[PDB]
Amino acid sequence: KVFGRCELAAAMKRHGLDNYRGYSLGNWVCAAKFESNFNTQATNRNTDGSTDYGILQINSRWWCNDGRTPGSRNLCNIPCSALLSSDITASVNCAKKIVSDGNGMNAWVAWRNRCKGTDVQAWIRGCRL
Ligand SMILES: [Cl-]
Ligand SMILES: [Cl-]
Ligand code: NA
Repeated sequence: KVFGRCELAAAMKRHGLDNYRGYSLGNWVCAAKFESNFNTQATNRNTDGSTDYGILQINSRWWCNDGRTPGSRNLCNIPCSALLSSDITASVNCAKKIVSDGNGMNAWVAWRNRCKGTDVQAWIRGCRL
């Protein structure tokens, strides 16, 4: 599923990401834009052989199982394919564990490089929330 901007904002808010660990909703929308272009089916292979999955490009080295990332963990206790669902529940629940792990949203490379420190409120401007 390719979400619209305000449609994703609403879904993330319902699932409890607005201000989760102090990260306002626009941070999460911005991260999703630059990680996946709002496409739940996005996948991207990394040099190390791990893969990033879904709307927030959650990586198989630590967070999910894809059966093809040797030595990896599955800290969210989910198949990586669950992160590709049109329902963002699994991705949100896993993102909550990631962002709680010490480094906050810096875990998301595109967030750090493209969202952090910017006017992220722009991402939710005009949305009915
Ligand atoms: Cl594996
Ligand atoms: Cl933080
Ligand atoms: Na894994």
